[PDB]
Amino acid sequence: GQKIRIRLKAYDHEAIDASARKIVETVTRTGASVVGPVPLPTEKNVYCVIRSPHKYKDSREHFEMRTHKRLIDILDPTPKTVDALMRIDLPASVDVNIQ
Amino acid sequence: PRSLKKGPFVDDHLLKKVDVQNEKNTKQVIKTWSRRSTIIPDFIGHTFAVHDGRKHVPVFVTEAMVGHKLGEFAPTRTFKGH
Amino acid sequence: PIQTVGRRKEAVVRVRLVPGTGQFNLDGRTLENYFPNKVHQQLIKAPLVTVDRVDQFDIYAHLDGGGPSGQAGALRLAIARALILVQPEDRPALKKAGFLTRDPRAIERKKYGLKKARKAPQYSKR
Amino acid sequence: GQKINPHGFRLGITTEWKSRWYADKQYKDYVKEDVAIRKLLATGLERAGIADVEIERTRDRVRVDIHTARPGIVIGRRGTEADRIRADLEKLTGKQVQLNILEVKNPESQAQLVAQGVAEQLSNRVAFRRAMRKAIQSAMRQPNVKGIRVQCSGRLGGAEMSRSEFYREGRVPLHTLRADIDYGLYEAKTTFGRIGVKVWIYKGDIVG
Amino acid sequence: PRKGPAPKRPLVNDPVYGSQLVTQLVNKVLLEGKKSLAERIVYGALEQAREKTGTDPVVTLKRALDNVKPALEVRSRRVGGATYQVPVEVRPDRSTTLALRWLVNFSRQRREKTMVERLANEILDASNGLGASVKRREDTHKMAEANRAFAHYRW
Amino acid sequence: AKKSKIVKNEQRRELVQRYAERRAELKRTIRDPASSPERRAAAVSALQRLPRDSSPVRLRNRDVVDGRPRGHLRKFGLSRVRVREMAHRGELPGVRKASW
Amino acid sequence: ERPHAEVVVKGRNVEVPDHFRTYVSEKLSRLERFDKTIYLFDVELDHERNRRQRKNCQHVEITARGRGPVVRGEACADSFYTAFESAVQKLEGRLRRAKDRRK
RNA sequence: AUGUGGAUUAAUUCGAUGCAACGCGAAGAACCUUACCUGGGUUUGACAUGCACAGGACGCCGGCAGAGAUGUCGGUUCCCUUGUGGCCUGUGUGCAGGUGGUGCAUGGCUGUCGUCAGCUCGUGUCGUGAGAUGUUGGGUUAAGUCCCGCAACGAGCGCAACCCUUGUCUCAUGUUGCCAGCACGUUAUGGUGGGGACUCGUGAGAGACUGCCGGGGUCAACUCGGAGGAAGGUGGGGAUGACGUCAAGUCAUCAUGCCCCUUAUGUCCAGGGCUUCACACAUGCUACAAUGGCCGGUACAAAGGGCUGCGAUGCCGUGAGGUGGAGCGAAUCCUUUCAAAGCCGGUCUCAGUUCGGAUCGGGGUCUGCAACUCGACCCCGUGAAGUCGGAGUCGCUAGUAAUCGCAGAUCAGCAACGCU
Repeated sequence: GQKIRIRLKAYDHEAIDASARKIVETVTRTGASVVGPVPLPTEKNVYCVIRSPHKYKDSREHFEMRTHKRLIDILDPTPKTVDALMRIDLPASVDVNIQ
Repeated sequence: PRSLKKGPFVDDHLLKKVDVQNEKNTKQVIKTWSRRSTIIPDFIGHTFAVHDGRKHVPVFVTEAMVGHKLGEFAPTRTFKGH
Repeated sequence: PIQTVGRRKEAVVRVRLVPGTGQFNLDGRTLENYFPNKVHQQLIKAPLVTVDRVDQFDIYAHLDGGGPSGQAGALRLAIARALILVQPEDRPALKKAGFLTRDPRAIERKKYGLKKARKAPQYSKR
Repeated sequence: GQKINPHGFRLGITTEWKSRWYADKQYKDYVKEDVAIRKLLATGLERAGIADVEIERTRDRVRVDIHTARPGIVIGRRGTEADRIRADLEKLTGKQVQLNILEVKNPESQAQLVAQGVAEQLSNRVAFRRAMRKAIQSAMRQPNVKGIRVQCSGRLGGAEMSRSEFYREGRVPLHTLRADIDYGLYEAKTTFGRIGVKVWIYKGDIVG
Repeated sequence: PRKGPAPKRPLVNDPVYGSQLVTQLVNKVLLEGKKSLAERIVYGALEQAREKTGTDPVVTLKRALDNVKPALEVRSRRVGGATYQVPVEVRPDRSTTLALRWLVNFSRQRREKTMVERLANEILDASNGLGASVKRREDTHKMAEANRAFAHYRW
Repeated sequence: AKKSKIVKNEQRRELVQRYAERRAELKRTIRDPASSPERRAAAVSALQRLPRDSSPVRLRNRDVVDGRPRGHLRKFGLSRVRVREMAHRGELPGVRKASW
Repeated sequence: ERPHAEVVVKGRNVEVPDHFRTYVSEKLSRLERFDKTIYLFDVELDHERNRRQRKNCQHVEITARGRGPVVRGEACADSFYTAFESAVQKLEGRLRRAKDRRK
């Protein structure tokens, strides 16, 4: 058949799962074939830092910017559904690669 | 070491000045500010001088001074002992 | 089908335990092809040693993760758990030597200010 | 490093980010945009005090939000100062500034606003005793102030000394992870020099 | 250990024979975590013993342990301007530990071009009653005979 | 650091953005193959005619807020001090204190 | 080990006419005279350069090696002499303590 | 190998100072950084803004004098709409700036005693008062955790615990990864369909609560050996700094009260330095060998990095290296289908040695405009000290120590053997 693949990127797991359910819903609204957010890995961009100025290199701290990622493969891309899913609304925290 | 595909580092100032000089055919003491310029055997005629952070040093040239930089012939630090 | 797992410090192995002979096959090879380490062989054998059923139950493995000794402990673990699927009645005599537990002892986080896990820099007093 | 910020430590769980977006190559860009934003904001308006500043970014929209209990001082009443704000924000080029201005509910259980008001009182000509005491009273008479700690420091009352004396009341268990905490660190001018202020406000727990 | 001891470890057995004195020995010669290397060194030395005296090497090893395994040893304590040594009975665990420690570390400073020879022939020496291990054991017993006088502290 | 020094690094970025766009690139392109006119190019001696500032080695990743010319993290694009301070104020997405 | 007394002279920023060295080397041999377990002596000259001093203009820390414990003596005064002699006395206090705690 | 002390020095920028500094501020000092020195220009300036007066073009692209700063021709000579402005040319007026001083003027941030178990308040009773009481005394604890009798009754900030990671299991979840049951490619192979079954990556919840046993125990706590379990007696390690001292450190990350520069301690410029050494102190590694040196053959980990960049295969070079670019914002692709110890075969046969690699003379590579002070790297020859270490000291109680190698923030390339 045919596919259209979405790769969702975020930092909030609650919200990436929220928009996952929302997008799966809006894909289901057309009776169009829907699969689900497969549990695929997440990057972890990590950065160690020192706390204080001018000395005390032994005291440090860590920080960890994760990257929540979800693949959603939509089968049966009826072009009505395609141009509908082109026009979902979301808040700011999530970004999406439509390919 | 200067790579060979790049060739030498002969810098424009003294390269063009010494073009002018050998086309005058005349040789005199000539000052320059570049330690980082590499040496050609075409310098065995002229006398070059360089600055070292305090003042200038002149130096006369010899056959086996080729492939080198002029800073190698300037004393940059003085250590007479304790 | 019969399938159980073994994991020791990032050393995972799956197992097929069949009622045949004791034929060992470990990723296109056997226990005498890999593992030139006899203490490791003892580990690998200790469950069948325990039940006295050495050469009563074929085993087929797929090694991945960890190094040889981690893989070894995971192997013997999975073989014992498969024997428990064969029959649990022998289990409370296997806890008598405890050849059944996952090794709850993994490598440690490396800390800051120091040289590794617990080796501190030389507290110099000059 | 005697006590890290409860906001920065509960950030993973109980308190929430002040600038929500997603970016990969534009991250550096968005942060420098954001700091130039907030700096021009505070440099323009300082007479009524900002309570919170939040930002969000989208494909093309940009949502900047500013909480302050006294809007009429801050905003263009006719639209003057708010349009000035859009002007600065278009120089910095957010390009679609849906500037949703908001007034908070409880000016006396808003930690930063309370510290800023007390800091202004100090910076004018005043002592710190009555200001601290009345701050405690004004906060604690309201419902949700379960515990407070108000911590004033500096050359207090002109005493040429690095001093530190605080007034608290109630329950301030900063180690109670599940509970909402509000923190405010604000530094105020004075004739002699600069004073610091910190305030912790405890608020119930959170179940969820 | 201001609160109490911890249990001593669940030691392994020898894979081949069934005497954990062997693994005690290999763990005490173990050097930079090379256990299988020390182990093949062990097996080679033991096979030398078997092919050089026609016996099972573990028995002659027990023989050498019986030779050098002390009962009485020293324990020091600084008291009153002249720090005293004191005789102490020594339980089996520490006895065996110390005997094997002597045996290994004095096999180390021998002159055979190779550890498999130094070790094995030192074992032969301590077995049949000649080695530097036995020498140091006698030195220690003579020291206990010396400082018999100070047992009465009872420590 | 200083106003003047931040201004000068900003100037140098403008120079580089101008001239390493194509001017300080074509000489590299032609002078990397061994078919080059190096034997009579004087393109090396011509790259000596361009300003030294044409080269990017003189740049440095300074912070945008302070100008600390050290301790700089390209992902945040900031001095480590300001990095600490932002993540302390909870002003960067999904950033927090972790363990493992 | 008598010229083995590892003098370490130090001053972060103070005008140092060459007699501080004389005074200090001699005031160190002073206590070399009666303790033979000594390797290093660190000697430091420091100064707060604050307007309206709190009667602490010059400051001195001295620290000395020994077989096991080390010796530690701090003093503070308005000039070189009061501080050096005071630190010398405090060294002697530490050292007398240690040599009474030897036998 | 690096970091300091002292002395050289035209300049060797500044600070940090036993515990709590010395592989420190550095997470990459050739120029740049850099704050320091010789020499040159600048002076409302390297970049702005408030005034008015004289401006309508100002820049940018190439040329010349020039170490560069800097001054100078050729081409750019606006859109407003009559009131003036974007803009920049000057004139000076407000000036603008400082890495100049006070961290004992301040704030903020941080280390430290110390992740040690404590430190305080209410109201009371006692005391003329400073203050006591509670918080004393037994059991008991990792601990002011808990119980019992009492001028104390009560409480907070703490210790515990809801956080993360790991340790086990039920269900789903099916690729960019597994691939047992099946059919098809066969030189490289899950490589392709096909099964989500085991793995599994990501999330939710049960599981440890002395849960129950019986003997001890103010019968209270507190324990002693059990079952069951993946873990059992705060599973383990993490995060977390009670009030404050050391006037702890940073006016040079930053912020800033006060004092000073202003024709200059500001400021633009190229060269040089921060890598000087008859020495001292400290941190580490590489060694003093047969568990070892050398060639060749065979298998596996975790793990992350990536676009005006990571770079594959082919071939050529000894080998660093190379046109070239497949594929790649990346569970795929570069990341050999990812390694070193180790294993198998053989030599070296205990000695300044096939140990060890300094050190130098030359042959060369890459990046950078530029490798002399001053960069890393391969190759040839080079072959030094070192034959197990002094009085004392340092770190370590389990997946620890000791050892092998990998990966990387910073970074064009580097002293990175450091740090994580």
